[PDB]
Parts: sequence; C-alpha cells; structure tokens
Amino acid sequence: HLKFMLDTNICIFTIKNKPASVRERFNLNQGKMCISSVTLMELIYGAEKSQMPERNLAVIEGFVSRIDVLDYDAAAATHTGQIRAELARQGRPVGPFNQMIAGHARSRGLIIVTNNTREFERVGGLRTEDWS
Amino acid sequence: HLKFMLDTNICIFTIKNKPASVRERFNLNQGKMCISSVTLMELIYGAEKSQMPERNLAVIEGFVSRIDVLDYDAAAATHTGQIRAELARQGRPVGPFNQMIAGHARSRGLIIVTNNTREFERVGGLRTEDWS
Repeated sequence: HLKFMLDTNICIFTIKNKPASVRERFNLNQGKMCISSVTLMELIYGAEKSQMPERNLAVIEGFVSRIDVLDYDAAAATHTGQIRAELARQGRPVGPFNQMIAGHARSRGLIIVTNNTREFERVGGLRTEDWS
Repeated sequence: HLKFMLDTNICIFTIKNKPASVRERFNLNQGKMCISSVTLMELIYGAEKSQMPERNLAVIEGFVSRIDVLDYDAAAATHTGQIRAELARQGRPVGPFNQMIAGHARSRGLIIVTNNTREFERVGGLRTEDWS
C-alpha cells in the first residue's frame, strides 16, 4: 500500500545515486512509493530540454516503471485549489507545480518525500520527509 | 465523443453567461466538451479565495456536473513536458497551468477553447478556438 509520494528532486537524486542516501532509502521502501503525473511532467521536461533527449527519456521511462504514477484527478485538483487559496490568505509562496504535488499527496493521505522541506511545510495538513 | 477542452476563462464566461456568445456555443456543443482537472483546480482556487466561497463552490459544483472532467494522466504529462521544452527553446512564454492544459488537450487530440489565443497559439500542434 502506498505511503510516499516522491517529489521531482527526490526522483532525480535516486536516478543519479546522488546524494547516495536517497537511492538507499528508496530501496528500503519499494512497493510503497509513487509520483504524481505532475512530477512525471517535470521529469519529461528535464529530459526533452537536455542535450541527450532520447537517452534521458529512456532513463525516466525505466525509473517510473518501477513505481506507480498517479493521475492528477478531481480530488487532487480540489485539494490543490483549497491549498492555493489558504496560501494566498497567509501570504505564503509555493511554486505552481509544488502546489499541485502537495494537493495530490494530501488528497491521497501520502507523505511527500522532498528536499524542499520549508516550502512544502507552508502547506497545511501535509507530512513530509527528506531522504538526502 | 469529446471534441473540445475548455480553458478556465472560458468556463467562467460560460458560468457568468457573459460574454453570452460563450454560453451560446457551449449549449450547441453539449456532450462534446470537457475540462482538464487542471482547470478544475483553478476554478476551486477562485471560489475558495472569493468573498462568497460556499456559494461560488456550489456554482462550480453545478457547472462541473454538466461537463466531463478529465484526469491529467501520464500522456498529458508527457505532452506537457515536450511542450515546455519546445517553448523554452523558442523563448515563448506560457503560464504554468496553461502549459499543462495545452499538453492535456494535445494528448487527447482536443481543440483548446480559450480567450487567451496569444498564449496558446505559441504551442505547437495545437488547435484552438475562441468563443468570446
């Protein structure tokens, strides 16, 4: 059963084995991890904008096949909308894709795994961990 | 079968029945229209931050019951990443949520209905209409 939603940086760190501690923790939690399709979007952007698009796309494809990719659905969208309004009320900045990842995680009761701890902690009702 | 994906502005115009031309075309295309869950997120944000949230959330409720809401899936994410890379290459600005709506539409072979033709025409391989 899913416990963790990995943020984009955490996926990249796992793929790069750097910081090595992230891949180590990844292997301790197999079967319990997923990403938002929003993170898949960020990963594909990284690959297609790179100097080696085909190679890096295959890397992403291989990586995501080992975990679940969750569709960003009405529940995720609604939590995200609520979160954005609350952040606006408090005058707190969170980047657009991170807002969506946060709402997606919260909509599924998942822990967000991220190295951007302070930013995600601006969001209410959301648990985070860092594996770095 | 679906033909159009409405962007957030077009939904609001439909809801407000102003400009009335949008609602008119909307009713001519019943059963053929949808929104990305990304647009649902924007609508929920708008209602939650408003001065009458409960009332405006009910409006969204009602509106959303009359159309299809499509989950933003891996295919949508993949088109979006490609699009962002291409826009960046060309130095063309498109807002983050609009990038995602464009990718979702392109992944499904849908026409984007928008009053922001300037932004969406920057995306390659994308058909658009303006109903305003």
